[PDB]
Amino acid sequence: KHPVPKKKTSKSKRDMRRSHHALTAPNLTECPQCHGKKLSHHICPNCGYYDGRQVLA
Amino acid sequence: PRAKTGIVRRRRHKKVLKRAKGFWGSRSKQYRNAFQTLLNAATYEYRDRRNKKRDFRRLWIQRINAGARLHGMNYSTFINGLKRANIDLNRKVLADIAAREPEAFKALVDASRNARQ
Amino acid sequence: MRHGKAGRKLNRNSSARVALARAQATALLREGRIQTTLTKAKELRPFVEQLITTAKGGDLHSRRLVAQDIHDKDVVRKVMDEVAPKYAERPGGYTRILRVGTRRGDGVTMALIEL
Amino acid sequence: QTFRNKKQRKQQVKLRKPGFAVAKYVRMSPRKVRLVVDVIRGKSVQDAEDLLRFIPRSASEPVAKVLNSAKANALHNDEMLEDRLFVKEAYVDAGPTLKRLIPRARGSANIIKKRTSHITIIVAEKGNK
RNA sequence: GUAGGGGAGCGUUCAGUCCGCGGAGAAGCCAUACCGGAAGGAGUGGUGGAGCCGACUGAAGUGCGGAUGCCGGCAUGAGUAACGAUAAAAGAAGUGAGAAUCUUCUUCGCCGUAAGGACAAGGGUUCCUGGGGAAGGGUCGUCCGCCCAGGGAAAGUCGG
RNA sequence: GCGAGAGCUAACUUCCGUAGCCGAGAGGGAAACAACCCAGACCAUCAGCUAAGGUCCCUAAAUGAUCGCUCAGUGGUUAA
RNA sequence: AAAGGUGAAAAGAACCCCGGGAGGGGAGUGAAAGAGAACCUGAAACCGUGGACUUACAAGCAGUCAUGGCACCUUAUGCG
RNA sequence: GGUCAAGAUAGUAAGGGUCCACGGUGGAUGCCCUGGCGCUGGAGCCGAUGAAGGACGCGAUUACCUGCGAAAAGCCCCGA
Ligand SMILES: [Ca+2]
Ligand SMILES: [Ca+2]
Ligand SMILES: [Mg+2]
Ligand SMILES: [Mg+2]
Ligand SMILES: [Mg+2]
Ligand SMILES: [Mg+2]
Ligand SMILES: [Mg+2]
Ligand SMILES: [Mg+2]
Ligand SMILES: [Mg+2]
Ligand SMILES: [Mg+2]
Ligand SMILES: [Mg+2]
Ligand SMILES: [Mg+2]
Ligand SMILES: [Mg+2]
Ligand SMILES: [Mg+2]
Ligand SMILES: [Mg+2]
Ligand SMILES: [Mg+2]
Ligand SMILES: [Mg+2]
Ligand SMILES: [Mg+2]
Ligand SMILES: [Mg+2]
Ligand SMILES: [Mg+2]
Ligand SMILES: [Mg+2]
Ligand SMILES: [Mg+2]
Ligand SMILES: [Mg+2]
Ligand SMILES: [Mg+2]
Ligand SMILES: [Mg+2]
Ligand SMILES: [Mg+2]
Ligand SMILES: [Mg+2]
Ligand SMILES: [Mg+2]
Ligand SMILES: [Mg+2]
Ligand SMILES: [Mg+2]
Ligand SMILES: [Mg+2]
Ligand SMILES: [Mg+2]
Ligand SMILES: [Mg+2]
Ligand SMILES: [Mg+2]
Ligand SMILES: [Mg+2]
Ligand SMILES: [Mg+2]
Ligand SMILES: [Mg+2]
Ligand SMILES: [Mg+2]
Ligand SMILES: [Mg+2]
Ligand SMILES: [Mg+2]
Ligand SMILES: [Mg+2]
Ligand SMILES: [Mg+2]
Ligand SMILES: [Mg+2]
Ligand SMILES: [Mg+2]
Ligand SMILES: [Mg+2]
Ligand SMILES: [Mg+2]
Ligand SMILES: [Mg+2]
Ligand SMILES: [Mg+2]
Ligand SMILES: [Mg+2]
Ligand SMILES: [Mg+2]
Ligand SMILES: [Mg+2]
Ligand SMILES: [Mg+2]
Ligand SMILES: [Mg+2]
Ligand SMILES: [Mg+2]
Ligand SMILES: [Mg+2]
Ligand SMILES: [Mg+2]
Ligand SMILES: [Mg+2]
Ligand SMILES: [Mg+2]
Ligand SMILES: [Mg+2]
Ligand SMILES: [Mg+2]
Ligand SMILES: [Mg+2]
Ligand SMILES: [Mg+2]
Ligand SMILES: [Mg+2]
Ligand SMILES: [Mg+2]
Ligand SMILES: [Mg+2]
Ligand SMILES: [Mg+2]
Ligand SMILES: [Mg+2]
Ligand SMILES: [Mg+2]
Ligand SMILES: [Mg+2]
Ligand SMILES: [Mg+2]
Ligand SMILES: [Mg+2]
Ligand SMILES: [Mg+2]
Ligand SMILES: [Mg+2]
Repeated sequence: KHPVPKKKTSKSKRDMRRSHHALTAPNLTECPQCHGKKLSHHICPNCGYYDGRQVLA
Repeated sequence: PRAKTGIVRRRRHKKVLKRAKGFWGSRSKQYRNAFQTLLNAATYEYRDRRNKKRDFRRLWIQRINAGARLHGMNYSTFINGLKRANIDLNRKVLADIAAREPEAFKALVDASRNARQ
Repeated sequence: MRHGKAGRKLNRNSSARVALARAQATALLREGRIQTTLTKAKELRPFVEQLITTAKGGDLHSRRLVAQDIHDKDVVRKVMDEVAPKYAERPGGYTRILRVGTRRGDGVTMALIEL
Repeated sequence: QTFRNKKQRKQQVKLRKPGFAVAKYVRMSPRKVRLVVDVIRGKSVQDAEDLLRFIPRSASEPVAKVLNSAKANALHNDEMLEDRLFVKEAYVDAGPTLKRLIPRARGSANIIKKRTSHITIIVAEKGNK
């Protein structure tokens, strides 16, 4: 019992694990009603529109 | 009087480390693998120098019979026939004569063949 | 595997995923809209939607069926006397979801369920 | 243009840091903050403000407050025009490290590393090109 | 050419004497393609900001890769395992820079010879009020048994 | 390797004698390979000759010359 | 147990800017802030950002020697 | 020149490596002294008149140290 790693990992080999840790940028879009900032199939957080006003802000 | 190690050890270590250029990994950065790699590298440098003499020997020869057989005789029945042509003795890197002037290496082929008759 | 199961464990046992959907249904009808995690809103929809089709019955039987899911007599009267009659034109579209932002403690997308 | 020595130059010229601000000792792990900072890097400075309100990582908050400070210094102190601005450089480095013992099974402790970050951003005009 | 014997030497600190150098910049540090047969030594540049080289002689806590060696720092495992009982939680309202976590309301579930209450040992301000938010809290935190300040503790008859 | 005992005329066995090598011996050969074959490395050379061992291609060098032999892949695994 | 060092002098940073703060950027002081209170120097391991040359049919004690390619030119146009 | 065939050969880097440049971490190295070590030499007992060592207190504001003791960071006399 008790597996434990055998040699230390090289900086090269460990950094090439992390080859897949890249965050995906949000695909943002321009609110047609507010000024800008909006996430798709969601309300515009600033003005509250989702064709007219929804949420209070 | 105390006499601590200071400045001495870093200087030595830095000279070892600087011998490590594009050594891979911790070969270039940790002193202990740098120095250890250098022990084996000593082995290689000396052996190789002696060997490089014998390696260019080989490249020499391998061009010379390629030209020789281009003229219809092998290395063996050629460097024989120059030496049997005695005073003809130019020997050192006939390779280059075969590799650049063929008008000359053809004449040396004719000389060797005349000597073997 | 589950090739045709319908429904959600909500990382909850049998007793709780009902007492959830009952308690959430009581609040939607008591409030018109509520804001909750996007998933609970997706499961909350058809249960509340069926429950108001029960109340579209009018008679005492439908009232007592609604009562066995909704234990606050006031909300019972609201759905029974106010809302369901308002919807009696309405082939079942009684609920929509919008989904708002994404919160900050646990990073969960959240949403509105409304009438 | 060429000075007499170095004591020379320290008097005559003062080093200054156009477009640059830094948050030191931010109490977060550098490799995390690096995930989100990499999302910023080289984007037009508006997008960077735009991307950071929707990236759902906790590090977005400290990273945005640095970016605004960089935008601010480029304008107030360095008198750049802000429709040219973009993030020329951004990069996070280690800070100190708080440590605690945390008891474990059978009696042994471990040391756990609460890591900090020096998050820095450097904006410049896109009048390169 | 191993143990081993022999020879000539390099570098470090301190001491004596000499030759000197230093804010127009010293030691130390950093780069480097020069030099010597080696240990090594110089040139130039960058850094530093107050001491120091060379020669001859003397004395040593004088030369590290190892010792499951010591002290310290930092890595790998890895964004992994875990986040400490399977007694659930939901909505509205509020406060705030900021809220799944703080306050309120209304429900829900859990103990009920207890997971309610009153004492003794033991602890020592943890109590209440007003503030705070570094760290402590296994997340957050506007909250806390955490931090700051101010109050609170009453005996002829209870216990000594 | 040679000469012997012990052993099964076993053993990369053990114990004496004797020479050489390794031990402390780098270099070429034996595919790889302390001991076997050649040979004992003061330093440099993009010069030449040989040793053991080699000269079809990996892989430096005769697909050498003259007589034969084996048609088994013998070569490239023992015997009655 | 670990223990240290702004600057000659506190002149210890008024005021402005982003930020709840923390942190920073300016302006000032000072010879120096390339000394700012996580305050002399600041090596190495370790973490990063940028650049040159490279790498997605490869078998690798990580070198060594040989030759081509591409950069570069401050003991330096070379035996670099 | 355009199709068709045959053949050869470049650039992409998800991420890596060597080098360089620039920083972060961290506290070696140099310099420094407020702190030690030793030898030499002085001096060498204190207490029932309360010792050595403590406890509690004394400040406008006082947690620590220092000094002091309800006359309590001190009171009287003398000399500088
Ligand atoms: Ca993961
Ligand atoms: Ca794993
Ligand atoms: Mg087992
Ligand atoms: Mg070799
Ligand atoms: Mg020859
Ligand atoms: Mg099953
Ligand atoms: Mg779960
Ligand atoms: Mg309402
Ligand atoms: Mg029906
Ligand atoms: Mg039902
Ligand atoms: Mg325990
Ligand atoms: Mg100088
Ligand atoms: Mg040097
Ligand atoms: Mg000075
Ligand atoms: Mg010693
Ligand atoms: Mg040793
Ligand atoms: Mg060691
Ligand atoms: Mg250790
Ligand atoms: Mg557990
Ligand atoms: Mg709640
Ligand atoms: Mg508000
Ligand atoms: Mg916050
Ligand atoms: Mg909870
Ligand atoms: Mg609570
Ligand atoms: Mg209310
Ligand atoms: Mg109780
Ligand atoms: Mg008590
Ligand atoms: Mg008490
Ligand atoms: Mg309380
Ligand atoms: Mg209270
Ligand atoms: Mg309180
Ligand atoms: Mg906090
Ligand atoms: Mg504080
Ligand atoms: Mg916390
Ligand atoms: Mg009474
Ligand atoms: Mg009594
Ligand atoms: Mg026998
Ligand atoms: Mg034997
Ligand atoms: Mg031996
Ligand atoms: Mg020998
Ligand atoms: Mg040999
Ligand atoms: Mg051999
Ligand atoms: Mg061989
Ligand atoms: Mg063999
Ligand atoms: Mg053998
Ligand atoms: Mg050997
Ligand atoms: Mg020959
Ligand atoms: Mg022969
Ligand atoms: Mg050949
Ligand atoms: Mg033949
Ligand atoms: Mg000072
Ligand atoms: Mg700050
Ligand atoms: Mg400030
Ligand atoms: Mg000035
Ligand atoms: Mg600075
Ligand atoms: Mg400094
Ligand atoms: Mg600070
Ligand atoms: Mg000084
Ligand atoms: Mg410093
Ligand atoms: Mg980078
Ligand atoms: Mg790079
Ligand atoms: Mg392939
Ligand atoms: Mg390829
Ligand atoms: Mg492989
Ligand atoms: Mg990439
Ligand atoms: Mg550090
Ligand atoms: Mg010094
Ligand atoms: Mg002293
Ligand atoms: Mg006393
Ligand atoms: Mg007092
Ligand atoms: Mg006291
Ligand atoms: Mg008195
Ligand atoms: Mg007086």
